[PDB]
Amino acid sequence: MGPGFDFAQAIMKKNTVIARTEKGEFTMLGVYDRVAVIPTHASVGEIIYINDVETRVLDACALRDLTDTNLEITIVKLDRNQKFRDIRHFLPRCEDDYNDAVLSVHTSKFPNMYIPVGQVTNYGFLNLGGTPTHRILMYNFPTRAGQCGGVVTTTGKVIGIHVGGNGAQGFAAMLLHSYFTD
Ligand SMILES: COc1ccc(C2=CCNCC2)cc1
Repeated sequence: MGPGFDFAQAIMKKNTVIARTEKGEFTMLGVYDRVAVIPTHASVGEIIYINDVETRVLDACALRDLTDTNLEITIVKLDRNQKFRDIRHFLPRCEDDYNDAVLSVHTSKFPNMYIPVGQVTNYGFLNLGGTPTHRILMYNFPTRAGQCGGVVTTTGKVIGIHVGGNGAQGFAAMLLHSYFTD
């Protein structure tokens, strides 16, 4: 509908795949080369389905901060014959608040879904499903099951991936440029 949805659509059309684990279908963001991200609660194993194709996992790392606190991001390297468009220059360098964000989802159940979530707060600490979690972004939209892995963007920035909700608010794990240096 407008330039927010334009940037979101550009990311979804080239830099997302549908990931399936034993815990469900997730929106998965490809960041560069064969490296993608997914919420840690997806429980990635040695094998994952990517757009319904059986795919070997070459590496999977559940990130924690230097307090040894959960970040709810898993970085996955996929054994596939192609590379993602490099979108690392759209990642923020520092923790921040944002205006006018879009949450975008693409699964079998919710294809081509875009949600204007509005203002995003650097919330920080969250007890997420019983697990102390840091670097959480919060938005005042009543997000429901099926939206985990959803990409949070502003115009020109990919800022997070959706990891939970409380029925009234939705929560995303930050993406930082420093997670994807090689
Ligand atoms: C490293 O694994 C990859 C990389 C890219 C893809 C994509 C397929 C179609 N649309 C673009 C993204 C799939 C798997």
